[PDB]
This record gives sequence, C-alpha cells and structure tokens, in this order.
Amino acid sequence: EVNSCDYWRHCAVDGFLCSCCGGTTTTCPPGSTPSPISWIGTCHNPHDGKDYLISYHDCCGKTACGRCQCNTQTRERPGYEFFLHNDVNWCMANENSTFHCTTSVLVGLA
Amino acid sequence: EVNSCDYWRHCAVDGFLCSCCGGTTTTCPPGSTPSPISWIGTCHNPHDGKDYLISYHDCCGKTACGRCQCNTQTRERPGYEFFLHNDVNWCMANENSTFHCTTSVLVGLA
Amino acid sequence: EVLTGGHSVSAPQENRIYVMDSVFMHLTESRVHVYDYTNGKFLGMVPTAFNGHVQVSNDGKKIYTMTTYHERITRGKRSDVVEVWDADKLTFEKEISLPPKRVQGLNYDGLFRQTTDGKFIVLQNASPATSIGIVDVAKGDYVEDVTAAAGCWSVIPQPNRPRSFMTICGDGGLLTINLGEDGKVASQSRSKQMFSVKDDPIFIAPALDKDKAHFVSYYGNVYSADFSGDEVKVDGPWSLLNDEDKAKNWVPGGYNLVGLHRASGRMYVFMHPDGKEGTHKFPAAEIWVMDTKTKQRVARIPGRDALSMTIDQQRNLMLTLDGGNVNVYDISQPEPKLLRTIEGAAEASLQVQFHPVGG
Amino acid sequence: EVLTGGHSVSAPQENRIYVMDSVFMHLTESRVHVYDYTNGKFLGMVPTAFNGHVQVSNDGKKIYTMTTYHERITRGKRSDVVEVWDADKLTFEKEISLPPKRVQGLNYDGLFRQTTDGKFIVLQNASPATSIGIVDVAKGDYVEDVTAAAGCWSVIPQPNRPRSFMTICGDGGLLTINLGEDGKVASQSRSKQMFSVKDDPIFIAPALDKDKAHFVSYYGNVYSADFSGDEVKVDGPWSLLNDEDKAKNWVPGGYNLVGLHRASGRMYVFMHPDGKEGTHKFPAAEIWVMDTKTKQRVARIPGRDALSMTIDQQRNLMLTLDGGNVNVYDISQPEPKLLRTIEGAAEASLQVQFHPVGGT
Repeated sequence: EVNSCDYWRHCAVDGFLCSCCGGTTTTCPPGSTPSPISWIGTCHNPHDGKDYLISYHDCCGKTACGRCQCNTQTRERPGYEFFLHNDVNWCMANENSTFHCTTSVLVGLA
Repeated sequence: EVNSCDYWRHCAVDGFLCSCCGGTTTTCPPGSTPSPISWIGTCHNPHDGKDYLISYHDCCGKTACGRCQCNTQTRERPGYEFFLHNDVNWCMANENSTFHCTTSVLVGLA
Repeated sequence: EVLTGGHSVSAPQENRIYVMDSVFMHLTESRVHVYDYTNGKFLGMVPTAFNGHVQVSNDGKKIYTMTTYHERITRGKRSDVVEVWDADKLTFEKEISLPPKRVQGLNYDGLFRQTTDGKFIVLQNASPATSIGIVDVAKGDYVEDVTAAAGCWSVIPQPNRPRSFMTICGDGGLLTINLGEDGKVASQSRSKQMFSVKDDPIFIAPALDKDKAHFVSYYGNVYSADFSGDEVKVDGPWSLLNDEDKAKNWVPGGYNLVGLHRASGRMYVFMHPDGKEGTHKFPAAEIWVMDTKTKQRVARIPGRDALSMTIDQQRNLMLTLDGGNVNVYDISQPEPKLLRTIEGAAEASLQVQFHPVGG
Repeated sequence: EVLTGGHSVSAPQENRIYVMDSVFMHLTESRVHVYDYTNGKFLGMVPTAFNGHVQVSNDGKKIYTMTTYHERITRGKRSDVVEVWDADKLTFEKEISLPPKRVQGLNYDGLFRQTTDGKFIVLQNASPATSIGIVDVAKGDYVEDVTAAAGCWSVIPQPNRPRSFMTICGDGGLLTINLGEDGKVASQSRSKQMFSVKDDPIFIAPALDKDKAHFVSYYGNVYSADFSGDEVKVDGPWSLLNDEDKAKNWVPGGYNLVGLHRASGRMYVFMHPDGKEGTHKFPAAEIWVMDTKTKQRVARIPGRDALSMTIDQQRNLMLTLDGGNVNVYDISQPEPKLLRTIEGAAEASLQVQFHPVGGT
C-alpha cells in the first residue's frame, strides 16, 4: 500500500519512493542524506476524511534509486510558487545534490 | 546492413556499433577518440569465403552510445589471450577511458 | 582500413535537432542526442553529467550545456558550469564557472536561455532562493546575479531587443531586465498583475512572438504580454475553450507545451479531456491550433501522448516529444501534417530544439 | 514526523546479497544493489561510478569497491581507486589510490579478490600490459605491481594459505604468487601446462575448493589444479559429457559460470546444446551438477537463461543470475531446489555475491 504511487500521502511525489529503496516513508535509505528543504503537498486522507500537509524531503548523495517512480501532481504549482513545485531537485542545497529518492513526511492538518 | 549485429565483420563485437552512433565502421562519431589498441577478431566473409582479421578499436571519451548493442563471440578468447578478448574496455589506455562505441576495422586476410 | 577521429557531424546544421535526454533513471549520465529530423538518423551526442541543460548559440556555431559535477560524483566539491562545445565537431572547448546554485530540474526552455544578440547566456538559479545568472560568452565569465528576480522563475527573452528578457513572478506579473553591454542590469521594470497566481496559474512555457508572448493556464485560459514598448502591457484571460470543450473538461497539459507560428499567429497547445486538479502534466490527447488574432480554435489533431514541443519558423515545422519519441510535423498550413516519427530518440526527454538557422 | 538518516541496513548480514549492476547502457553510473535473498527486499545500494567492481571483506564488516573517476567524467585527470564502505551503514569511509590501470571490464570474480587472511586486496591491472595489483588493507596503501604475472589473467586465491594466489597464463599453466607480510612477492612458482590454449581453452572462473580448483573448457572438458603442496600439480582433461551429451553438442557457457560445493565435491556448471565456435557466453539451457570425485553428472535442471552464479558453503545455497533476475537455490541435496526469483535486481549484472557468514 505505502509503496504504491496512489497511496494518499504521495499526492505530489515526483521521484522514487524511499520506502521502495531500503528506507521508509520517513527515513532515508542507508547512506543517503535528508534534504533540509522540500516541496509541500496538500493531500486528502480518504480513511479519516481530512486533508494534510505533506513535506516531500528528498534523500540525497546516492545515485538514483530507480524503484517506485511516481509523478503525481495534486495541487502542484510552477516555480513561481517555488515550494509547491516538484520539477526541481529538492536535494539542490545538500552537500551532495545527487538525487536518490523522495520521502513523504506528514506535517499536520492543512 | 552494417548496422546489424549479424553483419559479417562484427563477429567479435561486444559493444555498440559506431555506425549507429554517428560514425561509420572505420570513423569515430564526432568528438569521440579512437583507441590505439583493440581486440582482434577473425571473421568469415560470406561472399568470398575467406577469413579476415578485424580490429575492434573503440571510440572513447564520450558516454555510452546505447544504440546497436551487439555481443558476438566468434573466435573470442579469455583474458589470458588478451588481444583476442572482448570483455574488457579497449578504451582502457585512452586519455579518457569512457567507452562510447566499437568499430570494426578491416585489417586484411587472416 | 584505418580508424580516424576528428570528424564533423555528417548532416548540415539545418537538418539537426537536439533531444535533451535527462536519463532520469541514471541522472548523472544525462546527454544531448543529435538527430537529423529529415530522416531520423542519429548524428552524435554531447555528455552532460548530472541533469544537464542545453541550448544552441543563436549564431548556430556552438552548443552550450549547463551541468553539475562533483569531485567524486556523490561526494566531494561541487562545480556548476556552463560548457561551450563546437556544434560541428561536438567537442568540448571551454568551461565557465558558475556559483553552486544553478537550477537542478526538468528541462523547461526558460531555465537556460540567451539574449537575442547571443552575447549573454541567461540562466535560472535556485539556492533555493531564486536569482537569474548572466554569463558573458565572449569573456567566458559569470558577470551578474540578478537578485531583483527573487521570487520569480524562468527566462523569456524579448526577440525585439538585444539584451532584454522577462521572468514570471510570485505576484502574477512579469519582471523585465534590460542588460547593458557589460551584462550587468542596465534597467528593469515590473508589469501589472497578468494572472491570479491562486485562481488561474499559468504554465511557464511561452508562445513567443517577436514583440509579445502568450501563456496558457491550468484551466485553459490565455494571457498575453506585449513588449513592443519598454513597459510590458499585460492582458487576459481569453479562453481556449468553447462550451462543448468545457462540458468535457478539456484543459492544457504538458511541459514545454505551447508554440507559436509567428507568420500566421497560430498557437499550438497540448490538451486533454477530463481535466481536474493534478492533470496539468498529462500527455496530450490532442494538439489544438489556435488563431491568436481571432482568439478561436481553427484545428485539432491527435496528440500522440506528447508532452513537449518546439517550432521552427523558417521551415514551418513543429516537433513533438512524448518522452522517448519525436514527431515531425509540417505546419505550413493550419492543419499540421505528420511527416515522420523518430523512435527511441531518448529514454527520458522533455525537451527538443532545432539547430538555429536564423542567425 | 521528522525525516532522519544515519540508519543501518534493515535486515541482518546473513540475509544479504550484492548484485553488481554494471548499468552498461549508462556505465558511468554502475552500482551495487543490496538485496535480502530470503524475501527479495531491496535493502540499499552503493554507487560505483564507471564500471565498478565489488567484493565484501572476509570479516563481513566492509564492502570494497573498485572504480574509475575523472575530474570531469569524460575529460580531466583519471583516478582509479579502491573504496572502503561500511557494510551496515552503506557509507563511504576511505579511498585508496591505485595506479591508473585497474582492469575495466565485465565483473568476473577473479578481477577483484582478497587473500584468504583478508590482509590484501588483489586486483587485475591492464595498461594494456597486465600485472596484478596489491592493496594493503591495514595501511590503506597500494603496495606494488606483481610484474611476474605479465601475460596472465585473473586472481584465484588459495584458500589453504594466508596470502597466496594463482593466475592463469598464456602458456596454459598457472603462476602461483606467495606474498610476504608487506604484500610484496616473497616467492613464486609456475605449473606445467594444464590446458592447450589453442585446442581446449578454459573459462577463467574457478570451481574453487580449499586445496584445489577445477576449470571447465570451451568444449566441455574439466581441468584441475591441486595446490595442496607448494608446487601446483595440474591434470585433465576429463569430460563433462556422455555420448548422448556429445551427440547433442552440449558445452558450457556463461561468465561466472561454475561453482563448487566444497563439502560434497559437487560442481555446478551452466550448459547449453548445439555448441560451436562463438557460443561460450550463451545463457544456460541447463545447470548440470557434477560429482567431481566420481566424475559423473548427478543432476540436471532448467537453466532459466542464467549466465553467472555463486555458492554459499555455509547455507548450502546457489544463486544464479540472468543479467536482471536472481534465482535462489537450495543445494543441500544433489538436485537443486528453486526457492524464489528476485525480479529486476539489476539492469545489467553478471555478478552476484553473498554477504560472508563465517568462513574461518
């Protein structure tokens, strides 16, 4: 369920799900480094009927995981709304910007 | 064909045919560098029924061409007959060893 | 026989197209693939390391790439660069150092552009704070960081001025930058609000005319920016949609999703039915051909799941690209005609460009 | 919730295997994929730049990679290196500089090995002149080339000695190298001719026992090297083939194409019918299981188009690999039993290896 692109919290993921890459939805695979920045999505939880802010931090400093590629775009906006935008590398400010995978971190209610 | 792996001159190619990569069987694609060394094949000419020496020089210093991958092994031998061997990168001694494509240079009769 | 190097591309410049392959599955080995659009022949390639961007010099002589290196790829010191490559030999000539903040992202045209006069490369930075970087081609140097563009995104050159360009800002307006002959900002101006960021966001890809640009919105509206004068005049919306189109929820979608045929004013747009929140990057069900003077559609054709396009004015051509395959269309008449498809041009490309012939 | 890094591999070492993905279509982004063989779960990966090679330290604590960098990938100064990575954190720890001639080629086990005592990494060089490179693990240093191995290829460690190995030479014999405590050559010896290079060339992949090694030939013969003593004694051929086999032209084919189950003396070999010149790298139609004592086949099973294998002596397992998919077999009995297949373990891999368990 969590490893599917249609899992509710992955509604604005453009990348590889870290849970398919030796990590989990909220932990980086071994040897990959969290990004301090992210794009944000607002995703509806069909199970409890509420909407949540999700922060799509990347894991960085390893080459592409290649598993569970997703490209979902709910509420995603272009780069003039920069932190709502998912066509950029959220590893861009890391010590090593190589993109490994994307996490879906629950922040709270929207 | 010359772009088919079954073309007679390609009988010991392990690589991408340079003729599919913007070069020809005897010229490197633009901006890729000939290797001074090579593995050698002895290939049978189906027209005149004679065997010819083919020198598989690589073109080097650009990333993998990716087109017309072939893996043919006529008369190919392991690394203890080193210059008959095609599981090594014949770009290995070039200024830049990145493997781009393989050429099939006709030397003469075997 | 003797193997030789040092050869030039085998087809004339006017036949060449550039398919920027991100190779997202192996993004550290992105590259540009060079094809002959007349026959589908692969002509060569330029390696572009991690998430490269590419453009061809306006004079047709050089290829410019933008990329990121690290000393040990996944560790060590970062080097962001522009490289200058010979267009005919496909060889590296010069590296231009950038600050370590060049945009890493998908290949929208507007992230890596040049002034109309060809003397300056104009690129998007994100640290993640945004700014526009200016590279002086003649000097081979990064010469200006346009911090006035903070909170803005992408570069739309003005074809009627030598060193002017616009960017789309968070206020829903456009910032215009006019560079001096030294590449430093000589003047700037800000338009009134063109579009509501919240209520009708635009795609960043312009349908660019000589003295104006059109933009399409997430909901199928059209906005325009007229830069015939020093101050940009903005207007819109008009709708791409008639009542029937609205009933089936047609909306635009794609990446480099629009184009303009300047002689006719026809605007090309990738569209799909059943639009709703989250479908703005969907492949094209159709290409619509819009008369921008009458503000009405003139034709519609199958979209072939395309995501990005580009237009050649002088040969009246449109290329479309579905991520892997390039379709070549004749647009000399209102209904485009498919001439051929180049299969397997890329693994993961969202951008194709013609070799310039206009000088 | 808060995103964290710094985590260890989620499955224990004894569950892990290493699939060396050359990614030939994008060979500058080769990598090691770490999998759990018990359930097929992807556990992590190690990036290895251009045409990486990999092995695990004998003690199970570290992953060693070998690769080539250039300052600007396709231009600039070359750096050939060994890297030491922590096995549980999958993080980089140390770069050891090599001379710019480490072998660039497909991932045969014998190109990147270690001594039985784990104190030296032993690798193949080609400039294209061949030599064997020695890395002192404790010092993190390159020692010096074993120039005596010129005209030879690949490294077969001797599991009965702490710092000795053999290599196959163009004369059809084996060169044995005995290192001193500093990793320099202390002594050497050359066997008589084992095989005719012209008439019966062998595959380099050893079926390696504690004091002997077996090799298969292009025409399906078996040759043996016994290193129970200081001087290697060579023998063969004996044939893998019976009359029926010969009638259908069965020959070996593959890359890392053989394996030895040491406790039973069972040798595993990928085979295919209709052999002729040029078929030596063909995928397996079948795996044959040979009793090396009785010199007879004791089982044959479908090959699943496998090209490479590896054996775990400690769990009585064989893995096979078809380039993309890994098959897990129980080999505790003469007939192997297929346990599962891991689909999409790699795009272009010719080498899989277990995380070491035990082995002292």
